[PDB]
Amino acid sequence: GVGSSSGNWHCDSQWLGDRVITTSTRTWALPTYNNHLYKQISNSTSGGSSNDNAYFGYSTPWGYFDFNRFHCHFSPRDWQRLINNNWGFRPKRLNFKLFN
Amino acid sequence: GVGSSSGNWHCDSQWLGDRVITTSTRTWALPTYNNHLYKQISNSTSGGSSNDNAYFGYSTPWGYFDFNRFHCHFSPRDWQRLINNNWGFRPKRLNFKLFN
Amino acid sequence: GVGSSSGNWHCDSQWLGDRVITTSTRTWALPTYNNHLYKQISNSTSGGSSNDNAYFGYSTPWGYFDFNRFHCHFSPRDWQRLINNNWGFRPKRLNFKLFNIQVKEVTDNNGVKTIANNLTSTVQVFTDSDYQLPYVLGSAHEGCLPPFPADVFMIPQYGYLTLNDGSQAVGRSSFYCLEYFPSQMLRTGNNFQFSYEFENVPFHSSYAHSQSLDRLMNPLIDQYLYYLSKTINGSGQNQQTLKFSVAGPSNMAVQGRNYIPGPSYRQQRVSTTVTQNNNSEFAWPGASSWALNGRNSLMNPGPAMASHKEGEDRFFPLSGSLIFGKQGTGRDNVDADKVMITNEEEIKTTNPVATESYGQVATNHQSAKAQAQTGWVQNQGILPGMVWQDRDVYLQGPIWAKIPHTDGNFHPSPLMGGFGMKHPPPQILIKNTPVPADPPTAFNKDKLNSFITQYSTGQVSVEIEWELQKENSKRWNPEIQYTSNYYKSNNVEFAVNTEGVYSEPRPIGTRYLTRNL
Repeated sequence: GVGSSSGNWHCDSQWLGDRVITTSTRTWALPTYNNHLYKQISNSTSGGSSNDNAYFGYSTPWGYFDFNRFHCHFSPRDWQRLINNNWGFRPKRLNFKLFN
Repeated sequence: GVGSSSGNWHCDSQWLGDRVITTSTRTWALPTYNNHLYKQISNSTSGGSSNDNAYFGYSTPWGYFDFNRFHCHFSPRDWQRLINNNWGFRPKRLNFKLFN
Repeated sequence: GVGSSSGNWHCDSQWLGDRVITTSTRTWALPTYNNHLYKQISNSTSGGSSNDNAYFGYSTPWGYFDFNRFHCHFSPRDWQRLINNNWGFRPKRLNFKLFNIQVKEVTDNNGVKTIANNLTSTVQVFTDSDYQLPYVLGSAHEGCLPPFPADVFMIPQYGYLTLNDGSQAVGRSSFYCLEYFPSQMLRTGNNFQFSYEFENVPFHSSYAHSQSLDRLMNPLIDQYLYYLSKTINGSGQNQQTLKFSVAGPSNMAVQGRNYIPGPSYRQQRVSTTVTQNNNSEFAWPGASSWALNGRNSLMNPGPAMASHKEGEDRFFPLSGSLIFGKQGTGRDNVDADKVMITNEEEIKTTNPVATESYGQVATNHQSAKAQAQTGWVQNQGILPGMVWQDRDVYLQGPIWAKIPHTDGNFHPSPLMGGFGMKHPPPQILIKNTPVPADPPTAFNKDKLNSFITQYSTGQVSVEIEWELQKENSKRWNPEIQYTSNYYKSNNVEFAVNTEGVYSEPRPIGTRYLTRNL
């Protein structure tokens, strides 16, 4: 419905023995890209360059979600906990939500 | 028996969730004190002093075991673990052995 | 009890189909090390040195048990059986026993030494089963069980190194107290034992190849591939052409192949005929080395490479092979007849020669002007499609090594030979418990400095079960076998002399049987 929220703000960390679960929530804005068009791009369209910098490709009207950085998930204090107390870590599970 | 050991050397620390168990083993030597006698002692026997330093008491032929210091139980690294990761601690249980 | 033995003498070998079980018992003596103290050591305490030799570490009052050599378990005859009849072997199980402990006290008057029993003293023993201590086994050190079962041996002292900056330490350096481990305490009458299962490791290759990597083709049939054979029609100007020929039995060097020899790291060549060597000092300056944090280390023995070409057995790589000492050989500047130089000639069929370039590569573009130019490859890393053999093991050599705990490694077979394991047989540490002399009759807070002089002796047993890999060759002609020579001599090889000294006259490898590629 229009007048009902689709989700809550979830942002904390839980340290559970040999596991740690991080949760992050952020506010995003998405514009219209490319005037809804697909465009061919190249160093020709960028103005030319040397051979080492030539390319050919496409830009799309879509955007994308990226969280491939550690500070997207760990606060500085949580990072301190992790690195001061552990020989190792690795990711196991992921859950992703898009709402409101 | 004469040819059988009465105990083993136990010295480590176990960190178990919200508990830590420290174990310490040391080698001790005990002499004969006072030539097996009880003696009355005082500042008179010590050579005299001011009023603020006067005393009267007894020395015994016995010795005693003391472990009332934190480094008797915690290695420096264990102390670092404790103080860098906890808001509090307190002692709960004690076990004491004398052997060999 | 005092009057009852804690174990028996077990020393033999059982050959049971595809298994062999070795058992060894020896008599050991353990002194008090360091006056019961931990001491910081460095090249400063050793007297200084160059930058390449600086270190920082600690010596401990503990000793340790090492049996990481093949002659600790195999008699020469058993080794002959193994290597003459098997393509492979590997260790599976281990059992360790320590028993018949005797602790003695020594009193030295003005002119007499008296040794007596101390029935109430203890020895402490423990295994580093969690691999929490620096692993000093796997550095080819002295102090293992002696090859001859009748020899009484002295237990070596434990020490370790940590991070150093010159002779100084950094904040990252670790100090380990071995009393901070739980250990078993033994009076005369107690014994100690434990069992261990080896990791799954590949069989060692106790065979040589009867084929060469460049000779794997049918010598009667052509290939269906062509090779460029001529680029000029003949003498004169403007004679350029392209001619192609079938690669066949007449030109085996240009045939297409699926697999290539393994990697290389070139060594300097030294002749045992000294007059053929250059009249200069090149032991250090001419040696191959690698650098780490500004320190140079010898590349020794380095990657497994063939020692020499055919008919050039007088040449050896400068630091590319294991050199053992003969019985009674000193430690400083001994002659070549006093040492035993091994040679890995059996792997010349897959591995490049240690003292040669790997090959040639193009280094330009030829055109109509520049001619075709090639360059020598002195060190070649791993390439896809490369095959190689590892270094052989010896009756006098090491058995296993601990793979360093790192993010990455490649083919972690130890470079001095043997089996590389992440969880090798654990270190076994032993120490005489200190017994103070008479303390003063007034309290003093300082640690006691006066101790009764003590040492200990006992028996140690190690039993290893090994799995064998038998040969089922279809070769018609007889194989090469390790054998004794009938010709008469003053002594018997692998025996004692008139003075009672046992010696091993030569190194014995494992590669006598043959296999195809």
